[PDB]
Amino acid sequence: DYYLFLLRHSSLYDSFYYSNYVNAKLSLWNENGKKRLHKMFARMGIPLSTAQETWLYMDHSIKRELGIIFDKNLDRYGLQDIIRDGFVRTLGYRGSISASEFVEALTALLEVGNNSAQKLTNLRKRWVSNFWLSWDALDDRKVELLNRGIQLAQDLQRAIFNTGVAILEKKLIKHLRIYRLCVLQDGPDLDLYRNPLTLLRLGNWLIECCAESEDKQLLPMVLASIDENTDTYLVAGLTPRYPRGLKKPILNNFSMAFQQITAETDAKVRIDNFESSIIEIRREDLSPFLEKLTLSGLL
Amino acid sequence: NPKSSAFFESMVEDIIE
Amino acid sequence: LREELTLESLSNVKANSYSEWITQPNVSRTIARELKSFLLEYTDETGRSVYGARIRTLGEMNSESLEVNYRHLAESKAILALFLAKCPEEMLKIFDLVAMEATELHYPDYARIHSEIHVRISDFPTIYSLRELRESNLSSLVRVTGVVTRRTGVFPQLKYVKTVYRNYQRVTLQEAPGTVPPGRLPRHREVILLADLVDVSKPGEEVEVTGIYKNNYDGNLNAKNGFPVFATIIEANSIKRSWTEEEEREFRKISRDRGIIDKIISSMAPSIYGHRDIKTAVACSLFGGVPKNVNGKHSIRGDINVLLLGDPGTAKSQILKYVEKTAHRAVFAALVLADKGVCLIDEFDQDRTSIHEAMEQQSISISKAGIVTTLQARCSIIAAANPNGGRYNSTLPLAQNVSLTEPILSRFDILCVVRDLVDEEADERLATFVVDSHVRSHPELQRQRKKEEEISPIPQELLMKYIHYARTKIYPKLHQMDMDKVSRVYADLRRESISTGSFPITVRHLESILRIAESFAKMRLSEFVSSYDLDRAIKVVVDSFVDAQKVSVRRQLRRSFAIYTLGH
Ligand SMILES: Nc1ncnc2c1ncn2[C@@H]1O[C@H](COP(=O)(O)OP(=O)(O)NP(=O)(O)O)[C@@H](O)[C@H]1O
Ligand SMILES: [Mg+2]
Repeated sequence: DYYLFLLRHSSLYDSFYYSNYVNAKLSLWNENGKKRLHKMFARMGIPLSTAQETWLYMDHSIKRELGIIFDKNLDRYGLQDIIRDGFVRTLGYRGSISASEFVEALTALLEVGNNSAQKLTNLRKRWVSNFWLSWDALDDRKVELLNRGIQLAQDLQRAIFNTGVAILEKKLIKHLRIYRLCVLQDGPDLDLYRNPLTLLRLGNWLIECCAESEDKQLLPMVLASIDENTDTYLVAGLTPRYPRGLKKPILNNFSMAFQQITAETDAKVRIDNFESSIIEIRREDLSPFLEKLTLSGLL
Repeated sequence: NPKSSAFFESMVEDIIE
Repeated sequence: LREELTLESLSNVKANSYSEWITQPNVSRTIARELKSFLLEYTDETGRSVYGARIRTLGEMNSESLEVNYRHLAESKAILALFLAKCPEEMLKIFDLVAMEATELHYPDYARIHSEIHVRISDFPTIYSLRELRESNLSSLVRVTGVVTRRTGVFPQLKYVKTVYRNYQRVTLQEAPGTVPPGRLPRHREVILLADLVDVSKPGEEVEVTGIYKNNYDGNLNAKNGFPVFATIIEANSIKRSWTEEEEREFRKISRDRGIIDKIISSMAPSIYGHRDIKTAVACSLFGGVPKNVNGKHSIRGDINVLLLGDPGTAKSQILKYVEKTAHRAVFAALVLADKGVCLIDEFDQDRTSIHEAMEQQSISISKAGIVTTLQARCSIIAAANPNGGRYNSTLPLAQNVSLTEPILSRFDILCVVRDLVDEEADERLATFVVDSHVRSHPELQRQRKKEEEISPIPQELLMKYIHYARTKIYPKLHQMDMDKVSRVYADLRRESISTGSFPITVRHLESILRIAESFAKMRLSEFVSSYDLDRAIKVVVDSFVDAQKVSVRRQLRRSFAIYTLGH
């Protein structure tokens, strides 16, 4: 199994192109990165028009030779970490799936399955129905629902990538001394980041990019997104992490920080989430809260 | 061969960059 | 067999002919070794081996044709260039088999991507028209230029005589009209295009071709002429016909300056004096608006259509010629060829009927003998006309002066009338400008620079690049604050129109106002429409609407509309 985004569905080319690790290793947000991928497939001996075919229908010979082709070629691109072992399950004649693909389907169903207090209530109630839309997909009798989950997973990753490139190309990351700050004031559709899970996926994209872009300055990161209906920013506090191939674990400190500023502050804020690393605050109060936060020694 | 080194350098820059 | 020749040993052709010397095994092996040694070793002055950099990009695009410049091959190992010019059909076989070795040195197992690579020659240093070809040119490499008159469909062709195929297509090439001598008809030739070169060119393009000149027996020619006369053909080897950050920064620099709209209009049609409103309308049509659609019952075009009523000799045909050279794609008189471009009409029942359908739709549909098919128009129309005989009559409304149906005047965004008015000072200004331009054009670098900068306030190369950039990049939108005022002005104009008994203003005019405001925003690279854009659009449309009316109605309109046509 390969750390490639949904290999056995969509295509081999899409598997590399949307992989969260490959983007950090080859810088796919710009053309000098994309050309590296074209160059790789040309050297590997795979015709680029077949790499884009649906992986079920891709030719049998390439399918069985792929396991050796990677051993000869990933080293030249510094990309050897793609290779690993994992668990695969199959039932009758309906074809294989790995656990890594299964959890992405589940997560996708969680995210996208189908004055202020009432709207909050309605939103929170909608998110609970997706629990059962996920629950019922754990049954082998209901593979039909699992396929829908996979179709949603692909669109979610597409929309995430199309926001990440905008953040990096417009250089919206602000490099403060103690931590890195990023705030989304507008977007193609900013509603997708109103759910915690989706926000976390975007954060996970940016963290791999920041982890590989320079050897220096492993820093905490803060990410926020506005909502036009509440006029509140949804805020998340994110750790750094060490690269895949490299020894105590680090600890998320935002909890105490957020808690202390909340206990002190004039600001209109909310803390009710199980994960304390996630908070909400009104439009005008974001800047004084972040000012008091950066003035604090708790970071 | 030294004269053809520029060719192989252009090939090796794919490894480097 | 084992021993090889030196390059100096090839200086003497030892057999009775070139082809019978190239085809010998020791000579051929020597040529192969030398070509490979050139391709692995040639450099820029900066080192930076170009062919190692081209083979690299061959795989990056999954391509099939390697391109070699003839001047490089003539700059060292000159004898190989001479042999290539004399015997291309042999030399290129050897060169192709060397190019595959060089590409596999970068990309092993590239044979699984494509089985065979073709070398394309460029910059061959001598040129013929279709006059100078003679029998001595047979089987020699030649370089030729002309216009592509006719093109066949693409077909597969059997490669070997287990089976394999390749693509095939034939093109007819004709002498360009500027090259043909006076009082003579143009000549023709026919070109064969193979695997990688099919659909490289379109009918009516002006094209440049390198290839082998070749001949064969034909029974019908011999039968009709009564002499042993062979037929000839050209087998093509290669065929020939964006911006940087610096350009973007320069565009943004000039757009940040005040009055850029006025400067763009001033740069429009430099050779023609006066007629600023016509230049304004033409600029607006060339930039255009944004198309929109609402699947709930409505759609709005981005194109802007303009009609100009011209007195005899008031510069109409010259500005159409100017637009034809300025614009990116266009048709002059066929609407398929005008797709996403500008269409030009300089004079004027089935033609009008076609235009009726074209103005109502944005796409054309037709059926014939039970067949059904569709085509796209998607274009801006600029038209001009002569007002129902020798002279326009200002005492009458527009309909009396034209041969058009009423919906035509409804659906044109902008209407304007141009007249040869009498004024001694204007006549003197025109005459001085005309003789000055006449002297400045006389056949008898610094002179050109002075001439250019006196001609226009913007260099027109930058203006054409700017228009293309703005059209491809900029997509403006309205601001919701001032639209209440626009609705009030619309209602006021309608009330005033009814009050004087005028033909009423309509939703088409309001749509045109918004579209013209978008175009004005696009002209300065602004993604927002602004109040001054709406003001200018309102002035243009209101003045155009006023010009269509009878004289008494015109006076009442301008007396009331003063707070729109002049004030705001
Ligand atoms: N600034 C100018 N103003 C008016 N006429 C000009 C100007 N400069 C040149 N001309 C000449 O005047 C004519 C411009 O009008 P134009 O419409 O091109 O002529 P025309 O086509 O023969 N008249 P028409 O057949 O009714 O369109 C041409 O003969 C030009 O050479
Ligand atoms: Mg004319």
